[PDB]
Amino acid sequence: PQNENARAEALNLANTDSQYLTPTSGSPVRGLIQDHISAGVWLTSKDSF
Amino acid sequence: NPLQGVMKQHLNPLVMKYNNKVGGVVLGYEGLKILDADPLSKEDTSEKLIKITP
Amino acid sequence: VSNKKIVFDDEVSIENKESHKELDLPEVKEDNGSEIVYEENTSE
Amino acid sequence: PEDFQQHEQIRRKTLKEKAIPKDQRATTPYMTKYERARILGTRALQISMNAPVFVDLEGETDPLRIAMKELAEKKIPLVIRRYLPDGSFEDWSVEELIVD
Amino acid sequence: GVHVSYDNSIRDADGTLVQFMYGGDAIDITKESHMTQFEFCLDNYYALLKKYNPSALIEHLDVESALKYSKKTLKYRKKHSKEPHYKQSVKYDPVLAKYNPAKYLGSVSENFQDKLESFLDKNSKLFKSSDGVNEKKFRALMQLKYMRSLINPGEAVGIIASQSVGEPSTQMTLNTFANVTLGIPRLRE
Amino acid sequence: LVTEGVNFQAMWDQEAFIDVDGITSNDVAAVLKTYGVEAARNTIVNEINNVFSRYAISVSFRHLDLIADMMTRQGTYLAFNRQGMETSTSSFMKMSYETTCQFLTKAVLDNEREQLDSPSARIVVGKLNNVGTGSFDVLAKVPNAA
Amino acid sequence: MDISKPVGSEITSVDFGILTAKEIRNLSAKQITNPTVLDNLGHPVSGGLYDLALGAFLRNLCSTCGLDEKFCPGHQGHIELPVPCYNPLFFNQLYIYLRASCLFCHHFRLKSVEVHRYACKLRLLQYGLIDESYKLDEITLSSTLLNELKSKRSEYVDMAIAKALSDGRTTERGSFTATVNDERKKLVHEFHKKLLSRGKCDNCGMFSPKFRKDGFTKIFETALNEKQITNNRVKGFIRQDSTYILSTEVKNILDTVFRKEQCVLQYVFHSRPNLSRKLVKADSFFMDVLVVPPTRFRLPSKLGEEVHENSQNQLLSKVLTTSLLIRDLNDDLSKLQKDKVSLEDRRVIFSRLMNAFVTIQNDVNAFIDSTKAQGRTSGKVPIPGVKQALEKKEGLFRKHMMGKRVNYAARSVISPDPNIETNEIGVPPVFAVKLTYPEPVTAYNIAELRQAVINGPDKWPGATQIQNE
Amino acid sequence: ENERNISRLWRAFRTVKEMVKDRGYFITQEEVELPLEDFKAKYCDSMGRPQRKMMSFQANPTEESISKFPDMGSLWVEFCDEPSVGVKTMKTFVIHIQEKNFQTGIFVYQNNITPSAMKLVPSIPPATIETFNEAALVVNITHHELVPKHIRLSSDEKRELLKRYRLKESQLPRIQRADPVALYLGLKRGEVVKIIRKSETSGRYASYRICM
Amino acid sequence: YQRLRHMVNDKFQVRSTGPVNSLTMQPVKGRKRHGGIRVGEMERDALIGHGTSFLLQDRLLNSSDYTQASVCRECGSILTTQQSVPRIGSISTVCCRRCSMRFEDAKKLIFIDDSQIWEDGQGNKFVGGNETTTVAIPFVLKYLDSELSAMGIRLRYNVEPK
Ligand SMILES: [Zn+2]
Ligand SMILES: [Zn+2]
Ligand SMILES: [Zn+2]
Repeated sequence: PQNENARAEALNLANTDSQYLTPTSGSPVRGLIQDHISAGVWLTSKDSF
Repeated sequence: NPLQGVMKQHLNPLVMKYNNKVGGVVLGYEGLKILDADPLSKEDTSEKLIKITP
Repeated sequence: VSNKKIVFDDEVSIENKESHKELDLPEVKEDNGSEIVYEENTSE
Repeated sequence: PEDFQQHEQIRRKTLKEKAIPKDQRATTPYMTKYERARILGTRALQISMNAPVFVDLEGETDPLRIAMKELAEKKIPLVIRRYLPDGSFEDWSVEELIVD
Repeated sequence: GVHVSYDNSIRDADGTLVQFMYGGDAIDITKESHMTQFEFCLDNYYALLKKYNPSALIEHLDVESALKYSKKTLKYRKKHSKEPHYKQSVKYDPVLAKYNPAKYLGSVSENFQDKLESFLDKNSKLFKSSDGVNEKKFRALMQLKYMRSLINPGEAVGIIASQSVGEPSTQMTLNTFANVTLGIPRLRE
Repeated sequence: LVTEGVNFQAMWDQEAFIDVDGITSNDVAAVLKTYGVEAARNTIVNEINNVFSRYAISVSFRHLDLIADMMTRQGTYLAFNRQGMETSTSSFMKMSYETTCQFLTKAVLDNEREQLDSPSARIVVGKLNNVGTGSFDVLAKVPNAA
Repeated sequence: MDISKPVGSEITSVDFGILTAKEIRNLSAKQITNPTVLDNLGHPVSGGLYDLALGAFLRNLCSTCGLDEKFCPGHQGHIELPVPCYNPLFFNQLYIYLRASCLFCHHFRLKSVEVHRYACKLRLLQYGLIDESYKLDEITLSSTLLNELKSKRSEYVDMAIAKALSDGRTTERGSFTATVNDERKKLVHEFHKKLLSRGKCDNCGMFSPKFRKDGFTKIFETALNEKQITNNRVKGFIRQDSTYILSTEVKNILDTVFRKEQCVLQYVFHSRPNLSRKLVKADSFFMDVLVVPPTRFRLPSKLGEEVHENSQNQLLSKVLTTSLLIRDLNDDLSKLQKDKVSLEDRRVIFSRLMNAFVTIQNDVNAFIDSTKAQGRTSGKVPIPGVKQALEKKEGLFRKHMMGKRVNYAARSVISPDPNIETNEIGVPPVFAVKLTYPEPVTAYNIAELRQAVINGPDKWPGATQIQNE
Repeated sequence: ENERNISRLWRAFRTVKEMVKDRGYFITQEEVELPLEDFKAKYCDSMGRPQRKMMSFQANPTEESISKFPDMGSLWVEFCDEPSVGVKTMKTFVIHIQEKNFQTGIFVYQNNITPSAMKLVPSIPPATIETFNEAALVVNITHHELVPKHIRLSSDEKRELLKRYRLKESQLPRIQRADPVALYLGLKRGEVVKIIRKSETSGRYASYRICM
Repeated sequence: YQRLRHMVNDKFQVRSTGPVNSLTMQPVKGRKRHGGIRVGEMERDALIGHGTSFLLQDRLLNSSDYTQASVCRECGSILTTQQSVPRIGSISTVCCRRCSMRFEDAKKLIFIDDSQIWEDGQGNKFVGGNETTTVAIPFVLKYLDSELSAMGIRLRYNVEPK
């Protein structure tokens, strides 16, 4: 985008962080997957020091 | 400085040139007034609205 | 008319097609930085 | 010449008929997410072309960031004109709207 | 061009009024998740109070009018509770019909009003084993939450509804194995 | 109980076995004819919701209500096809949907004015959109104006 | 688009209408008359389709404004059609009114009283007065009664509009919503159905011969049937106080009908009140001239190295030849003395005239809507007319207005990266160096932009150019 | 075996009373809830067959109605005894309506109104006339779960609605003049109905439609 | 392990500006010739759905076929204006061919001011047609208007201020 009005809109209205919940049902669309889930189960285990 | 700006941008350049609309040479000008875009204000006040281009 | 038009269209079609056959097309750039392309076909 | 005067009087009259006076305002006292973005962009545009700035830059070079700063201190001299669907409108100053 | 207007109604671009209020309740779907998550809001009360900052709005909101009207209607709606829907009292329209949810604290959907009051009613326990949060204060905060979950004037709800039906329907391109018409064919019918 | 086929009046005679006040249908147009537009509206909402519920897809009734209110805006059962579209006040929007020269021919013969309110029309003429950030005007407060 | 070139004037609405041959002639930069486009040295033929009055072409300067191929916006010219043609876009509507006409009393064959009832309703709908248009139908208290009925309906419409204007409900510009537009469209449909549904004229009682068409815009007139010729001469005393039919005959018939039935037509052809006060004319359905669009919209193409003529020019030159040819038929036609002109020569002259009209009408059709043109030299495949240009594939509107190819963008295969933020995008330098942004220079950023300009086009973060004041 | 037929007539009668009450006229609650037996008692001969002519009745506006709708006239309901409706019977009915000065006539026919007689419907302004078939009154559609409560607005209520939303009449959502509920409430063009919906989202929710 | 051949013309592309198409003045299709990337109908709807009217304006106007063009405020056309051709020393002005009289015809019907006459390149003199300004339109609008006038159809743009 090529002018500050369009900048402001892309950073405040259509920006990724503005779109955590979907408008379909109002639920999350962004999260971590694969390695990151497996990693979490391990890092947050009681056995972890 | 809106009055200053209207003067330096538009009016001053008209001085001592022929102008097609008044059908003569413009010698000069008096009593410049901005029309407030807020139609509810008094012709008095020195705070006025000017609509900005999209 | 229609019968005369046949002959007249033929010789004009031939004439016009040959004229264009050795035409020379000159580049036109905008202030933008933009060549203007002579093509009649948005083939997208 | 006589009738341009008339034309102007009609324009100005209908404009006044459309304006909803301050104390009869009825829309949300909150700044909308749309109003915010445009206010920022537009004020940023004016900053980029040497509008007098009402806040300390403190090294900032992004005019959008300067606007944001101005917004934060409520020093943006802009007014939002909200249109109801019949074309009548309410003027709300940026400073008076609750921002979030 | 169907969008939310500054009067909370939903209009087409030519001014034609399509709905009088977005969900019958003016709520943004993407601000809705925690509106009836009361126990999550009661823990976390203090952070929510910081976030919503009631101090900055006292001068700009009517804090009495809608609450008073709300009680008037809760009475009539209960006094005529068990009688069938066509013999219903219509002396009193819902609060949202009369008071702008953005301006009047307490102007709130009746579902929400009920869900909230039921919670407060059935959970007096949590208002002692709380951090000093009393029943009154929590109602107010939840009411303020509703206010801050409103759809914004300007939203292209029409485009969004279209996408919320078209996009998810791509998951119905195939099928499993009454006897009725299903999936996309039906959606077309 | 569930019937293949629709005939409300016939069912109205079986008052002895069924609660006639709670009979519902698949068929939006049948309901419209017998019970009216509000009933038909509800039937549309439920039917569209039934479509998604079967595939465990969740879609807010807020969208569904709007779609159904739209469809019933003329007191009737209007589809999102040529006929429903044909009513729209915007000739530029119709021109950009289906059959440009037809809608254009219609506009000319009506000596129509495009008021430029639809998103389509404004894109055609290069006008800032009416929705969102285009739904209001911005004005500058300037001092020293007398 | 440049934030330092603001625009003060703003377009607020668009009005649809029809170009008159008078306007066109006045605005035209050149009348085009030569089918031939170039000469042996590749220069524009004067009076031809690349005539320099229509705009700069190749290395030549525009003869109208003097600007070159870059700053010259182009200018329109016109072709003079030697004989009126039906405008193919409107031929169906023309057909409706023609059929509906009474070729004797020159009203529509629908009874005047009914036609007036439609005029009343449509007029009310210009002001959005839907309830009133139904109330209009509620009005009743043989030719003496009818004029009082007409009169009292008329005074109702006036009273309703007056009342509607005094309170909020309308302006002199009308009121136009979807529900209004729906009621309007129904009425016009109902009106047209009723127009064509009449045989004998309800007003003078005569029968007019029936009109039949082509898909190629030709009109035939079927002469009168036996019972009907009998019926017609019985009414002979009261009035006392197949074949191709030329477009000129058709125009004369409609010209008169449009004068007589002007009242109703004034509302059938205007969805809003007609403040302009212009009459509704039959000419609107005909073309006496064709607008030749500016040269920049009709340029040749290069398919690699070979150069191909513009297809719209190929169609226009066919209009041009037929045009010259008819101007010759018209020349020999005047050199006939009627003292040698037979009764049999009457048939042959007509034969030649029908021929001319048909083929000019075909050449016009071919240029505007190739569908309505007779398939050429069985093969070749038709050359697109204007309709087909606007409607090619998804069509101009969808392919170049609702969606566009744009400047300042890039495309690439995507690759995963866990090391950027969830709200970032990792941009390859190959893009970063070619995509620019126009930053205005100020006190607060002069340091930064100095460095960018020093860095140049190829060292990031740099700059590719400077815009001066 | 006319036991059904009588029951169906008893049922259609109930709907008519309910309809007339809903329109604003004074009808007792006990009158609506007339038990099946009492109905035969009052309206059948000693023969078991039902006498339609005895069923016909007059209705006057109530207290609230007179205040809200000053020009609400009196209403007359007719149950034609004849399987088909002659133009003879129609006239007799219409005369009755005009002579004794009623604002509304409701004609409850059994199955056939000759289109000859349908002509006489708008014959006596300012008064208005409505027709209903019996078999379509066996059930009260407004009692249905899917049919929200429609309330007719007064001219004052309508003026206020249009002002509050700055609306032109035709920008409102439409309800067809011949919509089953419109016909039930006797809606004239231009009248606005307030509709109290149950929302899945909100509780009660007021919407409106204009009759065109 | 097997290495799979490329089946696809993968290669990336970027365009700031570059060649435009003659009729629409919109970016040509290309890659190998600096073509633009398409924002089509689906992306239009997305941009409306966000409420981002400036992003929409940036893509479908500003960064595509944005054009400052002359209109006649009087007849509402964008096709009948041209630059005047002035005598040497005088400055060129913007005039409407529809709204002005051929000089002869105007004489043939009070004195006529000097500022009211203009000339073209051929040499014909005109009286009037000086009510012009500039408006910002997508170029493709000019093409559409042009095609429509071929079909005998007139678009009339109402411009403000008058
Ligand atoms: Zn030129
Ligand atoms: Zn006649
Ligand atoms: Zn002009």
